[PDB]
Amino acid sequence: MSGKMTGIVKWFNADKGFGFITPDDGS
Amino acid sequence: MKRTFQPSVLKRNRSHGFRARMATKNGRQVLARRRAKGRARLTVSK
Amino acid sequence: MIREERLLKVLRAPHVSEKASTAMEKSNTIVLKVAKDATKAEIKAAVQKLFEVEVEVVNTLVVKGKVKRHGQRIGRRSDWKKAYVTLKEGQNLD
Amino acid sequence: AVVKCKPTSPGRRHVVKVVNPELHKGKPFAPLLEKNSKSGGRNNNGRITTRHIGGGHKQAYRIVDFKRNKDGIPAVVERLEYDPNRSANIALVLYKDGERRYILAPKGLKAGDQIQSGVDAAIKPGNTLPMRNIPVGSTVHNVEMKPGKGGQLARSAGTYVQIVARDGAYVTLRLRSGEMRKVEADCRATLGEVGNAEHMLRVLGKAGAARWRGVRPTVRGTAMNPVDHPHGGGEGRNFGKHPVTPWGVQTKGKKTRSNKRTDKFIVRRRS
RNA sequence: GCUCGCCGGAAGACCAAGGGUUCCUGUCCAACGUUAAUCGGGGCAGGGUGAGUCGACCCCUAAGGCGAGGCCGAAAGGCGUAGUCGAUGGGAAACAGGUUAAUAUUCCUGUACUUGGUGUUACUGCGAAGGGGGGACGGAGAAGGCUAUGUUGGCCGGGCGACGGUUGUCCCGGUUUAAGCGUGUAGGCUGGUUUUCCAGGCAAAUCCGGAAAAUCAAGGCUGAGGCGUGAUGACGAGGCACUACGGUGCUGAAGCAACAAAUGCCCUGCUUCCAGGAAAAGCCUCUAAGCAUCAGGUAACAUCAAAUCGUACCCCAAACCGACACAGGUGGUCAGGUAGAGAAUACCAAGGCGCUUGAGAGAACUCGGGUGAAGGAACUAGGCAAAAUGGUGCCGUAACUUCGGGAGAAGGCACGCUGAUAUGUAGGUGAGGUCCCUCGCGGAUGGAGCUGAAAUCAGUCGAAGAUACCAGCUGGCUGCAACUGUUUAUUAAAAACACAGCACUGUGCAAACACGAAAGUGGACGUAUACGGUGUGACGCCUGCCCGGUGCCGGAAGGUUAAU
RNA sequence: AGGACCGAACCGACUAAUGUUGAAAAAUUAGCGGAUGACUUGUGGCUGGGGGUGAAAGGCCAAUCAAACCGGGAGAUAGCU
Ligand SMILES: [Mg+2]
Ligand SMILES: [Mg+2]
Ligand SMILES: [Mg+2]
Ligand SMILES: [Mg+2]
Ligand SMILES: [Mg+2]
Ligand SMILES: [Mg+2]
Ligand SMILES: [Mg+2]
Ligand SMILES: [Mg+2]
Ligand SMILES: [Mg+2]
Ligand SMILES: [Mg+2]
Ligand SMILES: [Mg+2]
Ligand SMILES: [Mg+2]
Ligand SMILES: [Mg+2]
Ligand SMILES: [Mg+2]
Ligand SMILES: [Mg+2]
Ligand SMILES: [Mg+2]
Ligand SMILES: [Mg+2]
Ligand SMILES: [Mg+2]
Ligand SMILES: [Mg+2]
Ligand SMILES: [Mg+2]
Ligand SMILES: [Mg+2]
Ligand SMILES: [Mg+2]
Ligand SMILES: [Mg+2]
Ligand SMILES: [Mg+2]
Ligand SMILES: [Mg+2]
Ligand SMILES: [Mg+2]
Ligand SMILES: [Mg+2]
Ligand SMILES: [Mg+2]
Ligand SMILES: [Mg+2]
Ligand SMILES: [Mg+2]
Ligand SMILES: [Mg+2]
Ligand SMILES: [Mg+2]
Ligand SMILES: [Mg+2]
Ligand SMILES: [Mg+2]
Ligand SMILES: [Mg+2]
Ligand SMILES: [Mg+2]
Ligand SMILES: [Mg+2]
Ligand SMILES: [Mg+2]
Ligand SMILES: [Mg+2]
Ligand SMILES: [Mg+2]
Ligand SMILES: [Mg+2]
Ligand SMILES: [Mg+2]
Ligand SMILES: [Mg+2]
Ligand SMILES: [Mg+2]
Ligand SMILES: [Mg+2]
Ligand SMILES: [Mg+2]
Ligand SMILES: [Mg+2]
Ligand SMILES: [Mg+2]
Ligand SMILES: [Mg+2]
Ligand SMILES: [Mg+2]
Ligand SMILES: [Mg+2]
Ligand SMILES: [Mg+2]
Ligand SMILES: [Mg+2]
Ligand SMILES: [Mg+2]
Ligand SMILES: [Mg+2]
Ligand SMILES: [Mg+2]
Ligand SMILES: [Mg+2]
Ligand SMILES: [Mg+2]
Ligand SMILES: [Mg+2]
Ligand SMILES: [Mg+2]
Ligand SMILES: [Mg+2]
Ligand SMILES: [Mg+2]
Ligand SMILES: [Mg+2]
Ligand SMILES: [Mg+2]
Ligand SMILES: [Mg+2]
Ligand SMILES: [Mg+2]
Ligand SMILES: [Mg+2]
Repeated sequence: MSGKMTGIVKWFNADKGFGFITPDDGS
Repeated sequence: MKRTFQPSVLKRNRSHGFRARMATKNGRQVLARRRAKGRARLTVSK
Repeated sequence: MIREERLLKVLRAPHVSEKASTAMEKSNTIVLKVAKDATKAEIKAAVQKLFEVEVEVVNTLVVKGKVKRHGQRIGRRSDWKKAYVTLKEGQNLD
Repeated sequence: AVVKCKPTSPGRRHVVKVVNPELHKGKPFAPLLEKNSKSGGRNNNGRITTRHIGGGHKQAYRIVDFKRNKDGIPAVVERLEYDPNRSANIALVLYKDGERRYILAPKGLKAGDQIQSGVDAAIKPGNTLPMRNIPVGSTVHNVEMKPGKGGQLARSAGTYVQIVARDGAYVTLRLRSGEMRKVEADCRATLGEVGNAEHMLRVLGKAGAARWRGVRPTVRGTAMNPVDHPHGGGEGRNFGKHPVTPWGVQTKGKKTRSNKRTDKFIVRRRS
């Protein structure tokens, strides 16, 4: 019921939460 | 945390209001664009 | 002296209520729905002329309109004005 | 009198106060005050024009007679006062007709002395008379450049100017910087050195004492990035370049005077 | 409804901002609510916000904005004068009690107050866009006087105890009262008064300021609180009656004193320091043109007016900002008891909650904790984390030092309760009483009563007396940075930045420089003991050689050399 | 007296654990630093993108910064997938 905002821009990933789980060993 | 929207009607209307748009040339072009698009709320001002 | 045509366009209706019946029986005060732009002097002159009754004092307040939903479409009722008109003692009104 | 502070705390370790007990311990003269709103070094565009300025204690402006036009009328010195707007102390004087004014306090001036401007003024420290009436070789301050414009030279706490010559319409001055300058011989000047000579003997001791005076901290240019300053950058401490402004102008030695209007008034430059 | 538990400087109460009807009542349970739901900030309908004194509006201005003309600019437009906006600041006035399902300093009762009007009467220099005064202002600190408020006693009302005892040195509760008006106090500031004169305050001035002379030391301003009145009132424990058990009506006792006491008030004070601490109007006053016996002025009285808008509700939160009924964030006000230095902390009051899934079981494992034999860092990159220390008073305390520190160094002793000193001391408070008086909110004397540490001595209990919560681990060598500070919001708080200081150099004022096609503005209403830039970075001892290169400064004889 | 000391409010964020489709798009718990000053905070105002501001980390400029966001040139170009 007026239930939008589910997968619109997936801000889910616009969060872009910091990656690179301290693995700069692959250098 | 302290988020980026801390409302205040005086600052909202002085910054984005009708008289502030009608004051300058470019602000009058903003109201002409919203009238051409057919906006219901032409500005912030209630 | 406020003209009679405006005095005839000031008053809209009496307001029926438990509070209105209480103020009528205790303080001898009627509760009126008035025009929104009507002032206290226009109300006191209207009640003193159209009802032929002696007005002691008039207190006013503005009633904000409620937001209703007809079906699911939103809407908002009108703001209207309410007057507590205190009659002098001995005076009587329907 | 300079007073070295006892080191009860760092920040009092190196403080030297300049204590003058003759200054008035009260409010200044209210009619001669006006509002002095701070700027932050920002012009009418809001941009910072001159950096490192900001903050500090609130300061009221004291209206100071530099033009010094009350000729003939003697004036007694009422009291000495502190001026936050400037390094020199000011003197509240009372003319005979009932007018009170502020002047710059000279060296030996105290409460109760008599001063007098005008041509028929005497020659004592405090008097103001034209330099065609002032003898060659005397020390004056509050010196006009143009007649009636007001004194502009030698206004800081301990300064003075010697009169070394006169050739008709002009007198030649020895400025405190060492520059020899011609001034018209009708410009007013005030006898004696300016008062608070030990002002430069103070030591602020701590950073807050400059923040009290509205001096924001100065970031040196090599501690920056190259987008910010020409000196910026380096992977350590590197300065392999000539010292410039933030705008790329040589600082160590390069002259910047470009006034061809006043070169006829300059006898010798400083040095 | 009875128990239990939690907060209680909040998880209570009042607001601003913000939201915008979420408020109250009736009704419904589809959806919403992380379950059910008869419930709800949900749906539906109705009701509800009452002001001359609260606030806004309004008068006034700050930063700043706009800006007639104006200056400038290809155009747009930029800056800015006169002006005009702009609060977060200045400016008149109302309190107590009662009442609604929901509003109240708004309604009602009582008692006040303010500013404007018109009209009367008496009196008669009124008058500003101008002059002056005032408004009008900082930090820190020290006490003194108070009050809020609390405690105890007295007083009044009630009680005599589910289990030993309890008519008493016993238990519970209450003991409230305003604005205003009068008095002008502790205390703070101040020399008053009269006349003459005067290059000043754009002109004037009786005003301010300044010169004189004479007289009087004692007048004035401000001022918390108290006292009286307000108030024979109101409120009031309780009773007396009806009772839809919710309530409604009637009646109503005592309503005092002492002590302690604020971070609140006197205090916009006083003292002191340097970093030297808004403006304008309202208000008071002065005269200018003008008005000349008119206008206007103040004094009393009467009368009238005081409009309009907001007012419900949340407001450290389920209603605001976070997508959520989200463990986050959000500014002001109030500040009870016992212990305690305390607004910490523990337990409580008033008041409000138990956080919108529960019920069992009592595996591994994880989370948050408790205890642990012997050993005591052997763990580990590393004593990470834990554990430990922890208070007051006294004794005592090293190297080194910039003589301040180090230092709470380290280390150690005492600490409960009862009694005596002293049926509660020293001290504080201060009555009666008496005397004096220029008489009052007076001054002595006087010590009642109240309050009340701390210490010594004796005794006594426990394993343990800073018994809980709370509450430093310490020391030795050394690198770096002088220090306090600042910084990568969201992996880096550091030796990095800054710093006081030092030096070089520029800059003579229409300053250099910077923002701006420009006008202009900052620097600075400053003037070389100043300002800008650059490097170094307290302090102590110091800072040596090189000008060839690259820069910069100075030179101007010669060579070269542009447009023309 | 003090950019003095201990320490609540307040401001900050040194360490560990949890959590990491979280209660939370950076927080909680236990400790921690400053706490009369170069302090902190409320309201309002000003500075605008090659620009601001910056006790200087290329930090911050609306959860976005070695050059913000929105719209347009624009169906940029892409010997690349
Ligand atoms: Mg009324
Ligand atoms: Mg109203
Ligand atoms: Mg500077
Ligand atoms: Mg420096
Ligand atoms: Mg520096
Ligand atoms: Mg760097
Ligand atoms: Mg460069
Ligand atoms: Mg290197
Ligand atoms: Mg090298
Ligand atoms: Mg219950
Ligand atoms: Mg509890
Ligand atoms: Mg609704
Ligand atoms: Mg409700
Ligand atoms: Mg309901
Ligand atoms: Mg069902
Ligand atoms: Mg459900
Ligand atoms: Mg509802
Ligand atoms: Mg202005
Ligand atoms: Mg303008
Ligand atoms: Mg114009
Ligand atoms: Mg105005
Ligand atoms: Mg305001
Ligand atoms: Mg006002
Ligand atoms: Mg209510
Ligand atoms: Mg004035
Ligand atoms: Mg102050
Ligand atoms: Mg009392
Ligand atoms: Mg018993
Ligand atoms: Mg018994
Ligand atoms: Mg009792
Ligand atoms: Mg009274
Ligand atoms: Mg309310
Ligand atoms: Mg609450
Ligand atoms: Mg919940
Ligand atoms: Mg919450
Ligand atoms: Mg307490
Ligand atoms: Mg607490
Ligand atoms: Mg278990
Ligand atoms: Mg343990
Ligand atoms: Mg063990
Ligand atoms: Mg053991
Ligand atoms: Mg080992
Ligand atoms: Mg090992
Ligand atoms: Mg540890
Ligand atoms: Mg521990
Ligand atoms: Mg004892
Ligand atoms: Mg080493
Ligand atoms: Mg350091
Ligand atoms: Mg530090
Ligand atoms: Mg930070
Ligand atoms: Mg970080
Ligand atoms: Mg960190
Ligand atoms: Mg200038
Ligand atoms: Mg360095
Ligand atoms: Mg050298
Ligand atoms: Mg060379
Ligand atoms: Mg050369
Ligand atoms: Mg040549
Ligand atoms: Mg400190
Ligand atoms: Mg501390
Ligand atoms: Mg914490
Ligand atoms: Mg870098
Ligand atoms: Mg960001
Ligand atoms: Mg850019
Ligand atoms: Mg680019
Ligand atoms: Mg194209
Ligand atoms: Mg494409």
